[PDB]
Amino acid sequence: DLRLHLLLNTSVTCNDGSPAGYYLKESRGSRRWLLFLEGGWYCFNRENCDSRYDTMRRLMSSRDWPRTRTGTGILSSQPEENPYWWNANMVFIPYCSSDVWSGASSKSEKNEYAFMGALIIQEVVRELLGRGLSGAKVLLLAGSSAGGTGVLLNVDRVAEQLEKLGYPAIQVRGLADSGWFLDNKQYRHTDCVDTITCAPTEAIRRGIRYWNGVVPERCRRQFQEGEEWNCFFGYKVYPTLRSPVFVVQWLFDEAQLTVDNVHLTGQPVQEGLRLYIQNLGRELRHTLKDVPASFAPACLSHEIIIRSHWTDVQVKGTSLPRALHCWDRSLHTPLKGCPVHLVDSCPWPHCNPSCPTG
Ligand SMILES: *[C@@H]1O[C@H](CO)[C@@H](O)[C@H](O)[C@H]1NC(C)=O
Ligand SMILES: O=C(O)[C@@H]1CCN(c2ccccc2)C1
Repeated sequence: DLRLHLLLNTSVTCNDGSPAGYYLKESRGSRRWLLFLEGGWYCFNRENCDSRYDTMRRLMSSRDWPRTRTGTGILSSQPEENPYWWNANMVFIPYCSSDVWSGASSKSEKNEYAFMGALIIQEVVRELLGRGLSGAKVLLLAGSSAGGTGVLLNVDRVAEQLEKLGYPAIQVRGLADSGWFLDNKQYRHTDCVDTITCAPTEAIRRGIRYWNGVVPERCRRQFQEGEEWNCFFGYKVYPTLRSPVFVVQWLFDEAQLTVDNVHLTGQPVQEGLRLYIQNLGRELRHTLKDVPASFAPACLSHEIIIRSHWTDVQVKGTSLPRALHCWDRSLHTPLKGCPVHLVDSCPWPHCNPSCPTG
């Protein structure tokens, strides 16, 4: 249902220099726009992006992008699959910058790759205005995993872009899915080699210099020069944002456990690992105590909002599509039977019976 449009500005490129783009399915009756940021980890050094270019080149190049994409989950136009925003204008921005959407550089005779993730977002927004976005009432910038962190990094930058362009009426909002990470200690130590096993703290420290990534303004002014890597972590950057942001985060995100060098696959879970996993879930719940619009089930899973069965998980008897709807009403204090702060308290993966089974 979603049609590919490569960016008309040819200089806003993927990692290999091929043009970036976006998939679009218009809904001319609706004033609502969903711009989804794809995820897909990252690469924080040259001789490791090359490995990514060999087996994950679709995340670094638009050469072989399909002309058409199917909208799933919150990007679906069917009420059965998306009871929340099925009538909205759908935009899927493919992740081809490998920079957690923070780059604003350009490939040259001194850089192998281009990291323009932040420039991709603003250019898509720029080119969407002439295709109906100028009439929008709500622009919800959503994303999963790396895209979810990209939302936190870019939602204020999009709001200010629409304001400088002369669109004060467009309410820019954020939906950050599975991009709320902790810079915690690993369960077992590894050296930072390879993307999936490197500790979260050291991954971003290496990455942000390598991509020359940018961070939201007020967050940069708190941590200042050399410490902007702090702003890639939700519990640090979220208090500095001005746009309304809904946070969706599994309490036991598989990617968070991966960068922590945790592998729940074999029966014996010793008391040391049990303590680590329980403390991890406790710490994540604590970072969300002051996030008024949040959805955090106690599940071991990865991503939600573009999975076809995202309507099934419940926290305290409320599904995410309903929680997202109550969030809409809050922005039209607590509502009558329409909760927006939904954080599980039980301390072990799958203690919520509605957790995804597979
Ligand atoms: C295209 O995007 C690049 C990257 O930011 C920018 O420098 C350039 O001014 C843009 N060109 C046009 C015509 O918008
Ligand atoms: O699943 C993914 O896309 C990646 C897993 C680790 N990520 C991350 C870590 C720390 C800060 C921000 C992002 C994003």
